Amino acid sequence: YYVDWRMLRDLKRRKMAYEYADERLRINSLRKNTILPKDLQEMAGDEIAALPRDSCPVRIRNRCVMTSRPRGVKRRWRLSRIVFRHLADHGLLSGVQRAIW
Amino acid sequence: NVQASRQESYTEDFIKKQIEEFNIGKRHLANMMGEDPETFAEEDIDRAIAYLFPSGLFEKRARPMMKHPEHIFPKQRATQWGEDGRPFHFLFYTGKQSYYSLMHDVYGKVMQLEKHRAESRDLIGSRWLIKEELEEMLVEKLSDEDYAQFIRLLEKLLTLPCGPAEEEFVQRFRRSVTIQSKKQLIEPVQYDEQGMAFSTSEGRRKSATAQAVVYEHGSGKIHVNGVDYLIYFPITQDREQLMFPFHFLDRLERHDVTCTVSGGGRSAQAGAIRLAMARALCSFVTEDEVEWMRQAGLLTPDPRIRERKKPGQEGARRKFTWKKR
Amino acid sequence: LHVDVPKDVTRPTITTSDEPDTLYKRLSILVKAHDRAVLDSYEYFAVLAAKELGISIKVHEPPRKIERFTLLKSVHIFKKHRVQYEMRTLYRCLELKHLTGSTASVYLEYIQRNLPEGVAMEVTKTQIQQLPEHIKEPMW
Amino acid sequence: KNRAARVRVAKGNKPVSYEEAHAPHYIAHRKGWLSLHTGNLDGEDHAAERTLEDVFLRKFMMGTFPGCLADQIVLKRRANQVDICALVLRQLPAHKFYFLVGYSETLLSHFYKCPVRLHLQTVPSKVVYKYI
Amino acid sequence: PMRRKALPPRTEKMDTDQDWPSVYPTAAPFKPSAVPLPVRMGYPVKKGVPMAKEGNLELLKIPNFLHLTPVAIKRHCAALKDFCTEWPAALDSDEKCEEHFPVEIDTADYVSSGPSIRNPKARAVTLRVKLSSLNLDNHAKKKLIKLVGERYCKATDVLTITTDRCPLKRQNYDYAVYLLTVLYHESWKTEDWENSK
Amino acid sequence: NHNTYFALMGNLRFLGLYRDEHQDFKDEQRRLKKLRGKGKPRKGEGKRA
Amino acid sequence: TVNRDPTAAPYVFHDDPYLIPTSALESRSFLLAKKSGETAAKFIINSYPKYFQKDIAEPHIPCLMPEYFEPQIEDVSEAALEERIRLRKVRASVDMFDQLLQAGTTVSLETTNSLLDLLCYYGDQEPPADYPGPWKAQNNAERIFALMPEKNARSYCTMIRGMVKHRAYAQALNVYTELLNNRLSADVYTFNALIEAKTFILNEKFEEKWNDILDLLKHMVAQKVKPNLQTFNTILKGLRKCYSLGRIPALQILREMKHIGIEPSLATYHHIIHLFYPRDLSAIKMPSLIIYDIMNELEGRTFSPQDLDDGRFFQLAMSVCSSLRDLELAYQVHRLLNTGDNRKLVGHDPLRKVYYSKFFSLICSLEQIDVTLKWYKDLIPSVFLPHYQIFIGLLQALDVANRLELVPQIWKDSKEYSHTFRDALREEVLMLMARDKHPPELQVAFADCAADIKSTYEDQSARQPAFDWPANPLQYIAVLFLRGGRSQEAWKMLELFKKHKKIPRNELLEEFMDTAKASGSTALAIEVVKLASAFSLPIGESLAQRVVMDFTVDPEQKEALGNLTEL
Amino acid sequence: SFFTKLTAEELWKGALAETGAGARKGRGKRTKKKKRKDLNRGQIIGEGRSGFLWPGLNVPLIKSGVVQNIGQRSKEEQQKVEATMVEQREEWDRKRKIKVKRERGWSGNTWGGVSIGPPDPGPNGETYEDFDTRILEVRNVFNMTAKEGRKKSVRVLVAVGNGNGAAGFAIGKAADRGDAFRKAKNRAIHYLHYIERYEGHTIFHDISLRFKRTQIRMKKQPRGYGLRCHRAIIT
RNA sequence: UUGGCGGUACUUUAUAUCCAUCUAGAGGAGCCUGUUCUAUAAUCGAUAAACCCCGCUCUACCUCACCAUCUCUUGCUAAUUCAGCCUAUAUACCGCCAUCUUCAGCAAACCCUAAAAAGGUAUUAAAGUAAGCAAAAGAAUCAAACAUAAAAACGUUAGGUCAAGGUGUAGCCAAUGAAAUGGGAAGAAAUGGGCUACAUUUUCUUAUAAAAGAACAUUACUAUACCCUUUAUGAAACUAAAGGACUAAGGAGGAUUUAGU
Ligand SMILES: [K+]
Ligand SMILES: [K+]
Ligand SMILES: [Mg+2]
Ligand SMILES: [Mg+2]
Ligand SMILES: [Mg+2]
Ligand SMILES: [Mg+2]
Ligand SMILES: [Mg+2]
Ligand SMILES: [Mg+2]
Ligand SMILES: [Mg+2]
Ligand SMILES: [Mg+2]
Ligand SMILES: [Mg+2]
Ligand SMILES: [Mg+2]
Ligand SMILES: [Mg+2]
Ligand SMILES: [Mg+2]
Ligand SMILES: [Mg+2]
Ligand SMILES: [Mg+2]
Ligand SMILES: [Mg+2]
Ligand SMILES: [Mg+2]
Ligand SMILES: [Mg+2]
Ligand SMILES: [Mg+2]
Repeated sequence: YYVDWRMLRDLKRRKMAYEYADERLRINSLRKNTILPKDLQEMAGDEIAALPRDSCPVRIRNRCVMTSRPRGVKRRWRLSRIVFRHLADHGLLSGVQRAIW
Repeated sequence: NVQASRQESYTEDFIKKQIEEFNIGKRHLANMMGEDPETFAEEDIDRAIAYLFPSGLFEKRARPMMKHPEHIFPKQRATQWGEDGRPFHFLFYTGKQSYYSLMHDVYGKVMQLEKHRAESRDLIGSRWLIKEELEEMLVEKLSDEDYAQFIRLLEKLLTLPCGPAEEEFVQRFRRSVTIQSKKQLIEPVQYDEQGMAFSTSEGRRKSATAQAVVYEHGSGKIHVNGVDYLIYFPITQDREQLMFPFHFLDRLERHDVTCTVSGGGRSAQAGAIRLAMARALCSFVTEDEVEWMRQAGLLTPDPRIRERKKPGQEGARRKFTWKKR
Repeated sequence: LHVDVPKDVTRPTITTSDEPDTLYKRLSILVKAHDRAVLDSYEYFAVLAAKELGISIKVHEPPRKIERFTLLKSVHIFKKHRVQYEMRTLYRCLELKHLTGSTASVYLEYIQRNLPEGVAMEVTKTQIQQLPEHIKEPMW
Repeated sequence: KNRAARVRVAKGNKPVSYEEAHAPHYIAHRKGWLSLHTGNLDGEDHAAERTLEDVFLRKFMMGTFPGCLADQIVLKRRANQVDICALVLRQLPAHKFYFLVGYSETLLSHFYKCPVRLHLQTVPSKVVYKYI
Repeated sequence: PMRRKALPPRTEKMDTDQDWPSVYPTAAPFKPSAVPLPVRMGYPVKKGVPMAKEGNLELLKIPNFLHLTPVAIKRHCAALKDFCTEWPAALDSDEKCEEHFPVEIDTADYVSSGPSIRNPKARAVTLRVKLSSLNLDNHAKKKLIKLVGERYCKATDVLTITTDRCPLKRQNYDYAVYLLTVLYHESWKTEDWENSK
Repeated sequence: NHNTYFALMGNLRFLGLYRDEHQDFKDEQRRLKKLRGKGKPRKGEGKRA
Repeated sequence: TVNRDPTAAPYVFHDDPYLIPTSALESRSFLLAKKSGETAAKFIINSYPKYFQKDIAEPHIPCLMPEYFEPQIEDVSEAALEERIRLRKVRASVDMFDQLLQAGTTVSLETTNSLLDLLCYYGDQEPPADYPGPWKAQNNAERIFALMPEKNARSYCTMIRGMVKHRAYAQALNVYTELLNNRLSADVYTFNALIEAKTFILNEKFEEKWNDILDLLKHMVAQKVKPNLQTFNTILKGLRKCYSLGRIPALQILREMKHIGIEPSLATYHHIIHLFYPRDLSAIKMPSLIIYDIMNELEGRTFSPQDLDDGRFFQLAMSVCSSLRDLELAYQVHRLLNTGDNRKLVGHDPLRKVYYSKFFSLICSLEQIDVTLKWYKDLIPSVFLPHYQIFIGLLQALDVANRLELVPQIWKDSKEYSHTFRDALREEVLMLMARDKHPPELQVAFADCAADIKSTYEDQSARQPAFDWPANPLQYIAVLFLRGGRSQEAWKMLELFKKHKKIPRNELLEEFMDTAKASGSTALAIEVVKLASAFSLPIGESLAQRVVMDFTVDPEQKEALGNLTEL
Repeated sequence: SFFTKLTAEELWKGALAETGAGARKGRGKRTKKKKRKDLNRGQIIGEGRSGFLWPGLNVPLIKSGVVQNIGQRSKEEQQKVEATMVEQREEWDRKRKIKVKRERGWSGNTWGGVSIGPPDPGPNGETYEDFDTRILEVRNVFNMTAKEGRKKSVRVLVAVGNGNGAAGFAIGKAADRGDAFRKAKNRAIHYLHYIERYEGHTIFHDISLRFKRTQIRMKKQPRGYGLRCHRAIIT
C-alpha cells in the first residue's frame, strides 16, 4: 500500500515514462531541428501525440515520499517541509542543524 | 509529597573514591597515548581526550571530560554539627554562620582601633571583591544587602588608624585591577633588497581588505593594485580618505605607498586602505603621534557591516506593510 | 598477554612485479565533515601515519561552506513565521608529494579504511608519465 | 509558542533523558546527531536514500525490541557498512538478545544489500538526566 | 525465575601496563565496560556534574579514535612499510620531473558512505602538458595554439585537455592521450590553405 | 517500494518477530466497534439496496 | 599487529556485562540462539523472496540475494534432469530420469553419471535440511546402474564409493570385482574407499587382512594410480585397532609417505600417537618416546587443512603430555599451536575445551605459582570458561605454594563463572582458609571471604524450601569468624548447629571456650554448654567443669549451669 | 503505508484528548470516557498469529538434549493458544472494575465523617499508626483572578485522634483535593490537644460555652448513655 | 474578601514609540497579485489586532481534492464478510503554530495567622523559607566587544489547521469508493498588498557609474496592458522572455495611514 491513490497514479506515470523514454527521444529528435523535410516533421509530430498520455514526462509531480504532499517538498530529501522538520528537529538528519546567525 | 531526585550530596568517602578512579584513569590514559605516567599532566589529559573523543559541539561544557574530581564536583559545605547534634560553630543558628562570623571579626577590629585612639591609600588601582567572589570565600550565598553592609564596615576599618594587621586583613578582600592597555602595537620595520625601510599592515572595511606597504622615504607616490591612485580612485572623496593619514601627521609628500586592495566597493576599498596605511605609518612616527592617531579614529577598525535580512520582513529592519484594517 | 604470545605471526605475501610503477607528483586528499574536531583527530592520524611511512605531507584548511535554507514553521498559513536550517561543511586538505603507485595504494587504503563516520574523502591523484612514443618523433 | 520536539514542564515528576531535555536549537550545541553519514555534506548525493533508510531502521528496531529500548538508536555509516548502536534495557533473557541480533542483522543485510551490525549496550534502567 | 545479573565491568581486570591496541583492534562504538577511563560528557545540570560514561548516549554518538592511538598507528605503519616502494631519488625537484615526465594526468576518486560505490565524477580525466616539452617547430607551435583555443594558457604555456565524454576512466584517459597525438601530428602537417593566412 | 515495506512488516507481525503498536491499536478498536454493532457491512448488503 | 585481549570474552560473544557468557553451557546456548536467529531470517528471506529482490549495491553482492533451490525447468528433457542433479534433488531427478527412459529419449553417459553421483553420495535419501541410512538392496541407485546401456570406469567407481560411505562394504567389494573383469581402471578415491572397506570388515587373521589391504596398494601401481595423503591416513586410522601389532607397520607407512613425496599432515601424526600411546595403557612404567621426536620434527612448521582429522592432533598431543607429566613437552605443543595460524586446528567445541583444560591443569600442578597465575589470567576467560574442577586445582596449587592470601581473590573470580552455589568449591575455599592459623590481617581478610560464602548458603536456604547446611562448612565458617574479629556472628552461628541438627565437633566446641575465657563472659561460656547437652556429647560435662574454674559463676549462674550439667 | 504509522504513546495521547483544551477548562460533563490500555501487557516476544515456533525466542532452544528447529503450531493448537490469551485478556478487564468498599460518612455523597487514614511518618520515622483521621468539611471556595477568572481550591477541615485522649484539627487548602487531604492531615498532628476524660468514658463536668456565634452545651452522662450529639461531635 | 471596572485621583512611564521631531512610502494613474462581491454545471481552508503573493519555495494536461459524461465492484497489501473514503465534528485530539511576548512570571514542597474568602514585606529589617521551569548565563554570526538572530515558562483567544500525516466518535460500502475523457468561465465592480511611471538629482548612447555628446512638452518623460512577430520549455503555449510598432492615462496623489534609531 502506498500513502494514497494520488501517489499510486504518480508511480504509474513514472514507470510508463521510463518505458517510453527512448521512443519519445528518437521521435522528438526528428522534430527539434531544421534539417529534415517539414512533411516528416509533421508526421513525427503526430507519432509522438499518439503515444499514451502517461508517457509524457511533464505529468510527473514530486510528492513527499512519506505523506504524498504535492507542494512544500525539498528535492534533496524528497520530503515535505512538515516531515523534514520532524526529522531535523529530533537530531535524526545527519548534519542538519538550526540556522542561527 | 514531592517526588524528584534529591541532591546527591557528595561525602568525603565518595569524593575520595572519585579521586582514586581518576588516579587510575590517568595511568590508563597515559598508557594509551604512549606517554610517561609520572609526567602526564592535566594539559596532556585534555589533549588526549580531545583526540580520542572528537566532539564538535559549540558549547564546551557539553564535551567529553576526564578532569580531577575537585574541578568537576562542586565543593559543598560539610556537616555543621556532630553526632551528638551540637553545631560546631556558635553562630550556626543565624543561618549565615560564615557571613556573620566575618562581620563579627571586622566589628571587633573596628572597636579596638576606635578605643586605642596617615594616608590610607596603601593600595591603589584595586577594587573590592564582587559579591560572587565574596560568596565563594564564605562558601555560602549572600543577598545584595548583605554584600553592601560588608563593604560599609570594611570602609570604616580603613578610615580608622590601621596597623599592619588590619592592612593585611583588608587586602584579602581586595582584588587587583588590570587596566587594559588601549595603546597601539607598532609594526616592525623590514628592509628591501635595495635597503629602503618599509612597514606593512592590513586593513578591513566592510568586505574590502587592503595590504599597504608604506616606505620610510618617498615623494607621496601612492599606487593601488599597481595603478596610480588618481586613476584607481576617480572620486574625490575616496582620495581624501587616503589623504587623511598623512595630512594628519603633516607627512604629505614624504612616503611612497604600494597598496593591494581586493573586495568591496569604491568607498569600502578606500577606507580599508586608510586603516592599513595608518597602521603601517605607525612605525615611522613618535609614540605621542601614534596616540594622536588613535584618538582621531585612524587606527580603529570600523565594525559597521551589512546586517542580515530577517524572514517575515522586507529588510534587515524594514518590516512588511502592516495591512490596513 | 603476559606469558602466552604468538611465535611466528603470518604476514601477507608481497610479490615484486616486473611492470614499472606509477609516479604521482602530487596527491591531494580533501576530507569533508560537519565536525571540526573530527577533522582535527583525523588530520593527526593521517599526518602521523604519513610521517611513519616516509611520505611528505602538508595540511591546510579550505574555507568552510554553510548552506542555509528557509522553511515554513506552521503546517497551515502563518506565512511570515519561518524556521531556518543550515548544513556546515568543513574541509581539511592533505597534500602529499612524490609518491610511487605502491606507496599511494597502501597509504590510501589504510587511511580510507579508518575514515570516521560522517567524513567524505576526495582523492585527486596527479600522475606523471613520459610522452607517447608516436609523439616523441614527428612522423608525416 | 514553539512545540517542536519540546518535552514540556509539569510538576517536577516527569523523568526526561538528556536527549529529550534539549530542544531543537541545542542540536550541534549541547547534543549531537543520532545519524552520521556523508549524504548531507556539500556536493554529496543520495541524501534521500540515506534518510529513508534511517526512518525504516528506527521503526524496525522499535518493533523488534518492543519495550527493550532505553533510548533512541544511533546509526553510523562507514563505507557500505551500517552500525546500529542501541541502549537496551535488561528485561529480556540473555539468550533472547542473541536471537534478535542474529535475526535483525541478517534480515537488514539482505534487505539493503549492505553489511549491518548491531551493537547493544545494556543498562539497568533508563538514565534520567533531570526531573521536569 | 530470578532475573539475570550483569557481571562487573571488565575494566576492573585491566592492568595499567596492558596492550591497549589489542583491546580496541578496529573501529568500534564506545563501550563503557571496556574503556578504563572515568570520562564524563553532557551539559551539567545546575549543582550537577556531567553525566557518567555508563548509559551515556552522547559518548556513543561520538566517532571515537580509541582504535587509532599513537601506539597503534606506529605499530600499524611498521607492518605497512613492506608494501611501499621507493621514489626515484633523481627526481628531487618539481622541475626535474617536468624534464623527464612532461605529461601530467589528473584522476579523482571519491569515498562516501552508502550501498553503491558509484560516483559520476570519477570518469573525468585531465591531461596537462607544456608545449616547451613538445618538439614543435615555429610553424607547428602556432598551429597547435590556434587549434586548441582556450585550452592553451600563454602565461604558463600549458595545454589542458579535459576528457569526460566516455563512460569509464580508462576510456577517458586513453582519449586524452589520443587527442594529444592527433593535435601534435596535425600541427606539423602543412596544408595548402595555410599559405593564405 | 511502499508495497514491499507494508507487506514485509505485515508478514513479520504474523510470524511474531515484529510488533506493530499502531496495528494492535487499530485491531482492538475494530473488535470494540464490532461488539457495539458498528462493524463494516458485507459487500452488496449495504444500507442502500 | 594486534593480539588476543586477555580481559575480554571471545569476539563472537556480545561485549556487554549482561550478555557475556558466565558458564560454558551459556557459551553454547548463546551461540545456538544466534545461529537460530540467523536461520529465522534466512527462512523468511528464502520464503518471501519478492521483498528481498531490489538490488541497490554497486558492485553487486551475490551472497546477499535470495536463494532458489527448486527446479524452474518444466519440460522433461535431459537438460531438465541435469538441472535437478545440479540442485541435488534426489527423488525428483529419479522421477525425471525414469520418465526420460519411459519416453526413450537419449541420455548422455556423463549425465547418467551425474545422477548416480547424487544418488550414490546421498544414498537415495533427500539431502538433510531443516524447515518448519544403510544401503538398500532395492534402490534407485542400483536399479539405474543396471538400466544404464553403456558403462564407464566412473560409473562403477561412483557405486563403490557410495556403498562404502553408506556401510555397504561387502557389496562395494563385489562391484570392484566387476570393474576388474571389464578391464576398466579405478581412481585414487575409489582405492581409498576399498581400503576403508577391508579395514572395517572384521577378518579372523590380521596377517591375511594386512596382506589384503596391501594387495589393493599393489594394484594401485599396476594401474598407474598414485596414492594421495588420504590413502595413507586411511590405512593408519584402520591400524589404531591393533595397538600391539600395528607399531612396526605404522612407522613403515610414514617412511614410505616421505619417499613418495606426500607430506605428513597433522592428521597423520594424530593416528601414530593413538597407535603408540593408548589411552587404556596398563604399561605406564616405560612409555614410548616418539612424541618427543614428532614435536621436534614439527617444530616451527605451519600447517593447513589437508585432512578431516587435523583438528584431533592437538587435543591428543596435550593428553599424552598430561599422562607423561612433562610440562616441557606441553610448552612445545602449545608453542606449535601459536606458530603461524595453527591456532585454527586446535579443534571444535568438544576438543577445544579438553585441550586447554588439560593444558592449564598440567600447568597448575607442575609450574611455579608465579607463572601459574600468568597463564591463568591469559587463558581465562579469553580462551575458555573453566569448569569448577579447574578452580579446585588452582586453589590446591596456591596451598602448595604457601600463598593462601590469594584464595579470597580466586573465589571472586569463581562467582563470575557460575560457581557461586557449587558445594564442592565452597567447601574447598573455606577448608584451606581455616586449615591453619594466620596473622591478624590475613585472618580478617579470610573472615570477609567466609562471610561471602555464608551469604551463598543463606540465600540458597531462603529460596529453597528444603535446604541442608553441610556440617563441614558450618565448622569452617564459624572458626573463621572467631579468628577474624567476627566473634559476635559466630555465637549466632552456634544456634544453627541445632536448627539443622548437625553434630558440633570437639575441636570447635573447645575453640569457642578459649575465646570466652579471653572475653571473660561467663554467659557466653555457658552457651557452649547448652549446645553440648543437646547432642549429649561426653566432653560437654568436662567443658562445664572447665567453665567453673575459668570464670567466677554467680549463684544464679550456678543454678543455671548446674541444670545444664545435669542435662 | 508502513511509513505513516505512529507509536502507541502518540496514538493514546491523541485519542484520549487529555491534553486537549476542552478538558483543561472542564467544558464536558464527563461520561463514557475512553480508558487507556496497554496492548503489550500480555504479548510474548516471538508469538504471532501464524503460530510459528522460534527456537531461542518463544520456545526452548534445546529440548531433551535435542537442538530444536523452526516449527509451526497446527490450526487446532493455535486456536487453543489464541483462546487462552483471550481468557487472560478478559480476566484482567473484569478485575479493573472490581473495587474494595470503603465506609461512607454522614451521607453517601459527602466527605464529612470519612476516614482517610493516619498521618504520614514524621522526620525521624515517627509513625502514627495509632491515629485516625476524619474529614469534617470539604469546600470548593473560589478566588477571582485576572488570568484564570474564577479559580477553585479545595479547603478541607480534618480532625485526628488516637482514641485515647489526644486529638487535634487543622485546615488544609490546595488546588487538588488529594493535596488538601495531605496538608490538613499532617498539619493537625502538630496541634494535638489532650482532653481529660472522667474514668475514660466521659467529661468531668457539664460544659457550656459560646464560641463566636456557635453555642455548645455538653452534659456529663453515665456509662451506657452513648454519644447523643451533633454528628461532627460524634466524630 | 478577591477580581473586574471607574467621564476617581496622584506618580512612573513607551525608545522607531503614545505626542512632538526626522526620512522614504501607501491612499490618485497603469499594470501584477490576494480577497470580497457578482457570478459559474464547477473545489477546500485562512478571512479584527493575530486573514487578504495566506497553506502555494507556486494551478495549460498532470497537480485536483471541483463540475459534466462514460466505465469498474474483493476494488495497491501476506491474510482479513475485507479494501477504500480530501465524508461530518479543530467544540474529542496528537502533531505543528499564531497572539499578549523578549511580557516576568508559573508550578510544587513546607512554615506562620485570637481563622485563613485569603495573605505572608520592612536591610539600622517586623514571618517567611529551601529547590525546579522561564528569564539570566551560555552557545551561533569561525579574534574581541556591541549588535543581530535564536530563545522565551505557565496561561489568554473552545485562536488556526480532521485537506501534511495520524487518530476518537458518527456516516458511505453497486458508492460519500476507484479509473478515463473534456471542462473549472466572467468581470474591471469594491478592496488589501506589490511593481512601474509621473521626469531635469531627469531621458538615450559609449563607458561604467567617473566623464562626455545628444534629448529635454506634445507627444519630450512615459505600459511588465491590448495587439503583431521571433525564440525557450513541452506531446500540447493557454506560459515566459526578447523585439516591433501602437499609444493611452499619468503633471507627485483628500480624509487618513505604514516603516525605519
Ligand atoms: K491543536
Ligand atoms: K485589485
Ligand atoms: Mg487517506
Ligand atoms: Mg509540474
Ligand atoms: Mg530597504
Ligand atoms: Mg446515595
Ligand atoms: Mg510609529
Ligand atoms: Mg493605488
Ligand atoms: Mg475554520
Ligand atoms: Mg486540471
Ligand atoms: Mg482531469
Ligand atoms: Mg472523493
Ligand atoms: Mg481550537
Ligand atoms: Mg535567553
Ligand atoms: Mg474555533
Ligand atoms: Mg483523512
Ligand atoms: Mg474541512
Ligand atoms: Mg554617471
Ligand atoms: Mg518617446
Ligand atoms: Mg514548439
